[PDB]
Amino acid sequence: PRAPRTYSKTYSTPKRPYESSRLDAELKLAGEFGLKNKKEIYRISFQLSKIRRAARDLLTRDEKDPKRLFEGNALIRRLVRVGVLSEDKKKLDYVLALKVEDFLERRLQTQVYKLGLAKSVHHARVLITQR
Amino acid sequence: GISRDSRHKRSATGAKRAQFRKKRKFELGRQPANTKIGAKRIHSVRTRGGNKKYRALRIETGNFSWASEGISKKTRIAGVVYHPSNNELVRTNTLTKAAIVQIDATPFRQWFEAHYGQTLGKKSKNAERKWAARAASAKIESSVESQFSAGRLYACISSRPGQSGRCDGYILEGEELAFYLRRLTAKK
Amino acid sequence: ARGPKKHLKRLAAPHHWLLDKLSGCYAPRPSAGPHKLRESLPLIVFLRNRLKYALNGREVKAILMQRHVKVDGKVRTDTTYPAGFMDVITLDATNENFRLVYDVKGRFAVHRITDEEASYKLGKVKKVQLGKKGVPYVVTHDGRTIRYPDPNIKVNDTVKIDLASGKITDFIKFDAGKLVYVTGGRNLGRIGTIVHKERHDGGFDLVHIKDSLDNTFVTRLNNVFVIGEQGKPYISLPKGKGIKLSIAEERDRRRAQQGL
Amino acid sequence: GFPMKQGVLLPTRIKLLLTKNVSCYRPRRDGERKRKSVRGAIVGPDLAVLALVIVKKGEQELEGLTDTTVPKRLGPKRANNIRKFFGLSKEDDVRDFVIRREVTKGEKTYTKAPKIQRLVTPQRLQRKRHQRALKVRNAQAQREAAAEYAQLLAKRLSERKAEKAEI
Amino acid sequence: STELTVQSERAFQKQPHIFNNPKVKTSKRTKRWYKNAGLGFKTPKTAIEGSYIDKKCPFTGLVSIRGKILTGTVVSTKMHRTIVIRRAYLHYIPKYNRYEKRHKNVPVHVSPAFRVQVGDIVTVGQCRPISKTVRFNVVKVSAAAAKANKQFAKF
RNA sequence: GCCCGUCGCUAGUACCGAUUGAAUGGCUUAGUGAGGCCUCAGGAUCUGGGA
RNA sequence: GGACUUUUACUUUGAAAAAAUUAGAGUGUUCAAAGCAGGCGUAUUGCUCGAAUAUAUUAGCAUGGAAUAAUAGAAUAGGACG
RNA sequence: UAUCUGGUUGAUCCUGCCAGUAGUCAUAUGCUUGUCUCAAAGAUUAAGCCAUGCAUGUCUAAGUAUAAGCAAUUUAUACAGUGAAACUGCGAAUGGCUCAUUAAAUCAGUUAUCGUUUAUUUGAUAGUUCCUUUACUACAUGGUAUAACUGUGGUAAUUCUAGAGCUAAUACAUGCUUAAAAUCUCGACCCUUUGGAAGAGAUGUAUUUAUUAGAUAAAAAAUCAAUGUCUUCGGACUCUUUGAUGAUUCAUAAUAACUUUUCGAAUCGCAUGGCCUUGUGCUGGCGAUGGUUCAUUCAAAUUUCUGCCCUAUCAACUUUCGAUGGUAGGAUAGUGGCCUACCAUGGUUUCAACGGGUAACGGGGAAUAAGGGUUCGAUUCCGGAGAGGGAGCCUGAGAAACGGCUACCA
Ligand SMILES: [Mg+2]
Ligand SMILES: [Mg+2]
Ligand SMILES: [Mg+2]
Ligand SMILES: [Mg+2]
Ligand SMILES: [Mg+2]
Ligand SMILES: [Mg+2]
Ligand SMILES: [Mg+2]
Ligand SMILES: [Mg+2]
Ligand SMILES: [Mg+2]
Ligand SMILES: [Mg+2]
Ligand SMILES: [Mg+2]
Ligand SMILES: [Mg+2]
Ligand SMILES: [Mg+2]
Ligand SMILES: [Mg+2]
Ligand SMILES: [Mg+2]
Ligand SMILES: [Mg+2]
Ligand SMILES: [Mg+2]
Ligand SMILES: [Mg+2]
Ligand SMILES: [Mg+2]
Ligand SMILES: [Mg+2]
Ligand SMILES: [Mg+2]
Ligand SMILES: [Mg+2]
Ligand SMILES: [Mg+2]
Ligand SMILES: [Mg+2]
Ligand SMILES: [Mg+2]
Ligand SMILES: [Mg+2]
Ligand SMILES: [Mg+2]
Ligand SMILES: [Mg+2]
Ligand SMILES: [Mg+2]
Ligand SMILES: [Mg+2]
Ligand SMILES: [Mg+2]
Ligand SMILES: [Mg+2]
Ligand SMILES: [Mg+2]
Ligand SMILES: [Mg+2]
Repeated sequence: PRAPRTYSKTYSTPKRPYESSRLDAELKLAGEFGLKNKKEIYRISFQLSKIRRAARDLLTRDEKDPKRLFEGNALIRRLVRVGVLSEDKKKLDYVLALKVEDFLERRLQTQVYKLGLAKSVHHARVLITQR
Repeated sequence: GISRDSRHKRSATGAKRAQFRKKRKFELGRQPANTKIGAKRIHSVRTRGGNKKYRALRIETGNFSWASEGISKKTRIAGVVYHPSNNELVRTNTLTKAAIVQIDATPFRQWFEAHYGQTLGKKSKNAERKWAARAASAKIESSVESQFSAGRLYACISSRPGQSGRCDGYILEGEELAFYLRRLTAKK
Repeated sequence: ARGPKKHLKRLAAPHHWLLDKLSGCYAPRPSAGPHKLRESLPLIVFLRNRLKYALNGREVKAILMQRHVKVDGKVRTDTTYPAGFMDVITLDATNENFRLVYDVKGRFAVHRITDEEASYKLGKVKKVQLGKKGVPYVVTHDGRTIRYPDPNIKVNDTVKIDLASGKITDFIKFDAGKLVYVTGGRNLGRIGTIVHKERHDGGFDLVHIKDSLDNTFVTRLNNVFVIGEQGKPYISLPKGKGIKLSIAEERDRRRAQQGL
Repeated sequence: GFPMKQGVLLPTRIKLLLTKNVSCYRPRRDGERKRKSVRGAIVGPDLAVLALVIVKKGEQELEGLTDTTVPKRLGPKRANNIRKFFGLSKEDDVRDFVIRREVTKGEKTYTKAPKIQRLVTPQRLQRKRHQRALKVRNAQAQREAAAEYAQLLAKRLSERKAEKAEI
Repeated sequence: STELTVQSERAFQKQPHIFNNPKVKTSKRTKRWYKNAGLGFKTPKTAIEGSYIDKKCPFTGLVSIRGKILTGTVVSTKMHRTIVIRRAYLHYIPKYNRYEKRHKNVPVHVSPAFRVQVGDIVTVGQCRPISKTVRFNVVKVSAAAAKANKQFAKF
């Protein structure tokens, strides 16, 4: 009789299971940012997918419409925050662009590597997980 | 119990309805008081939420009002002579609302001749003066005055005996009296 | 189903209480009282969830039993006693007084008021009948029976009340252009004047309302509670004076006060 | 072991339906009736025990019966019941005739008496005085507010004839 | 249906507590009561002018009209003092984004102040349960007879 | 080349079918009818007509 | 306040509207699923932002429109205003 | 988040299905399994059956204590601390659980009570109780009969209890009381008028009946029967009093009576003070528990409009033994064919009635992501139903109750 503990899943899985091109394209991503799962790519492309969905929907509404202006601007400022969206491209017609690697590039494992600290992206993984 | 629900009973289409839930008490009913004449005997039934109804079974007196004379007396109830719902009530002299009864007239006579100094049918100071004031007002009514010879008057029970413990009513008069008389004899 | 329900499941509880989803299963069920269940703010909620004064529910009974807290002037000892719009909450210790009055988001506000203002309250007369012995009476939205009111007093007028004694010291008629507090619907807590009422015989008169931003909005009559002249309110209004800003407007104001 | 029950007649058993205020049944719950066996009131060889009560004594003493005499347990507690278990006329004062039961605390002999109820006392008269007071006081109160209202009305009529004479 | 007789029952028909003192010689034989139902519905003159009793009359009897006000089209005038109307209405069916003709019959009382007949359009008013099925009472006839009078012999 | 039906073998499904066949569940005629409730009586006893 | 009003569909805007769920704002639960928190100092006797918004369609209510599509009107004049 | 691929041919283009493919708050099962957090879980089949334990009891200064109970001290020789048992009160109608029944039912959104009952909480609310009304009625306060208990017992056996003997009340059952005033009916007298009068009764609330007031749609006259206030004795009446609703015979009040007569404090805790004619007089502080009526709050019951899955290998259905409507009653808390009596012949239907099926509780919602849809919801919240199956009922404000009782069936 106690409130539902709500939850959500945070990935989607490839429609076509054996697409040789997608398969390679995914591996290199892993190999680059030191992932262990295809899911770590899956998870992100899911995050991406909704954002596009949000943005797509917004764009249909009237320019200078309240919701569009409200929630659109919110979405933009939040993407900016983490550094996925660049400052110039600050108007959501571009959040509509926006590939996965942008997201990828901003993980703590990736940043810990980018400047000093790590040297190789895997050493980056191990250091983090190790306090 | 008797259950005054609608969920027995066919739908207007005439369909048969399933049983859904059992009898609740709040849709209950109870049995008729079938109140009779003579000797006080009243039982209280405990109705919803505290609250009594008084179920009269047997009664001999009631309080009866002579509307046009704007007074009411206690009289014996001589008893039931006509009933529009069911004649068994009449033959068994049963008291229910709407029943036509016979009452007594002696209290309604004593009042009248004391208030009018006229006597129905066939020397104080104030009283004389009072009586003289009234009259031109004592001119009663053919078909009510004639009932007093018989010493019995026609009255219509207006209360609910199996509910209130009372068997009260008004004397019959004018138009309505004409009605029940016609029925009484054109049935005799 | 057999009788009065004596519990209140959390989630079934009214939102404007702002009870958290987890950490229990039930919310407090507002005792029988002067205000309706679905429009009340129990003592337990107020002494704990709003004022942060007690942590335990148990501790709220401990505060209360000492006859600390007193509502509209009387002591009041029930944990779940139904406090309501316009009532007055006093703390003998801490010398604090409160009025229960609405936000704009529709919630009950924590709103400190003077020692003076706490002497009296306002009541929407909800009906006016002729009582027994021919003594006329008014009855206000918090179930007060006040015998012998002004003839000119009729239903929907609001009324000033001595608390200290039960009496009426004034009344304001429901007339085009009188300060209004909205108590229901998604215009709850908004405040503003009155333009004109739609009649509609046999159901729900409409009250066309306009505030001090030249904004407009409607509610059912029933949901309208007079409280003064434009400008002059007979009580002190909560910060923001019930004007309702757009989500944009509100966002801007909050990210306007930004520099520490 | 089933019990006799006055006024069944019958010298056999039966199973009745019993209620509150009745022999051979103590209800566990309000409005509870239980259906229980009962032995009839006519004596028969099947009885384990007959219950007898001496009415008038015989010609010689019965061992542990006429020769020994166990006292009452408790004495009068309500004011007037004391006044009658002594015959007193409400002037004698009842505080004195209340019964006193000695008792030992090893080397302390203590003494206890009831608590007379329905005792007329000053404390009670202070309350009978107050109730009476409050009715009258209120009654007069309720009249003034009434009269004060008639005023509000009667000099509202003196404004409807100051209205109807201005315009 | 009422028609004629009026004093035609086992019981004497009268309006409750409407007393005509025989002593006071009157020129109207029967004092008769009536109200204004409200919601701007004219109490027709046949209610006041009449002498029928009918306790279910919304003008001469003991019923309040409150709740729905409904208008339908008369379909049955077979039962004494109550009629049955058809309430037509089109029902919207999303998947196909179109509608279908539906209807309901609604039984309703009808005071002998009105003289209604099949085809007439009638405005009816919600009231307390009056019988097993009836929950409405007829309060204005919108119709007439549907041009009947212009249906006579040859020119 | 393809190919049709009877006839023959294995195995499976469903059909018809004496048994006026069987089973479970829902209503229900007629007969019988517990129990509490209402009511006409009753009166162990126990009091001032009542219980 | 009196005196009376041909019927409807459609569409508009609005009220009445439970929460959780859904969509979605704010907040760095170490991340996150969540949660409705939290945040500032004089961190020695306190200061303070919150706890949005949206959807909620059929039916009933309330309001604006008068295209589209029905309905009723005056021909044995028992017509219309006075 | 708008994608398809494999298989008929010698090969070809189609039709078309089978197969693949992806998800599932979608169950099982297999193998495998380290860490943080989160956390569903005997629904499906059998609303089949159930050992044993537990799940409803409850005390404030403030209803009842002579425990032959504990503690002693601290003023307490009626009682006074503390407190088992027991009475009394209140609660056990909430909760929790399940999805068997249920297809116009439930349920939802929307209505209605001018159609009702409502413990409680909150706020209002009571000068009237007696008696033919001077040799007076307990009010300084009226009656017993019971638990616990003591003691005698019965049965193999249970939350079985019998005979005897005590004693309490806010249990049971009784029963007094208060200002002034006005209005009514009677009316001894005296005296003829225009007529007037001592003094006598009656008038709390509640009940039941009958009657009347409760105006208003803008203004005026005459007359009959009673009969008000003021006379400048031909006569005048001058100001004349009105609540709510869309709507009432509404709220409220007035008359004549009615009632195995409802309520109107025989209760309890703290403090103990004023006040003079020194009566232990007369007064008096705070607040408990009550109490009738009205309001309010928690409710309840019915109720308007519209919306339900498959089915015609269900087309007519409904009135036996109520089916649809009228009159009267009875019954109910109250509307109503709810039930009865009289009377009538109606009510529903191809715009699918009525019947059947449902591996059917309804809803908020869940899953699937172009859109339109399709499928699912026993199951954390809301409503409803049930407690092995039926019916019945006691108590009570509230149950047709099942961790209540009664009967039948298993
Ligand atoms: Mg509570
Ligand atoms: Mg209304
Ligand atoms: Mg006492
Ligand atoms: Mg007929
Ligand atoms: Mg009977
Ligand atoms: Mg809309
Ligand atoms: Mg929300
Ligand atoms: Mg092949
Ligand atoms: Mg091939
Ligand atoms: Mg070849
Ligand atoms: Mg497939
Ligand atoms: Mg389960
Ligand atoms: Mg099971
Ligand atoms: Mg002691
Ligand atoms: Mg329950
Ligand atoms: Mg006795
Ligand atoms: Mg009592
Ligand atoms: Mg008049
Ligand atoms: Mg008026
Ligand atoms: Mg009345
Ligand atoms: Mg003293
Ligand atoms: Mg078939
Ligand atoms: Mg009938
Ligand atoms: Mg027939
Ligand atoms: Mg079909
Ligand atoms: Mg099922
Ligand atoms: Mg389903
Ligand atoms: Mg469900
Ligand atoms: Mg199931
Ligand atoms: Mg049940
Ligand atoms: Mg079972
Ligand atoms: Mg059966
Ligand atoms: Mg049961
Ligand atoms: Mg239970």
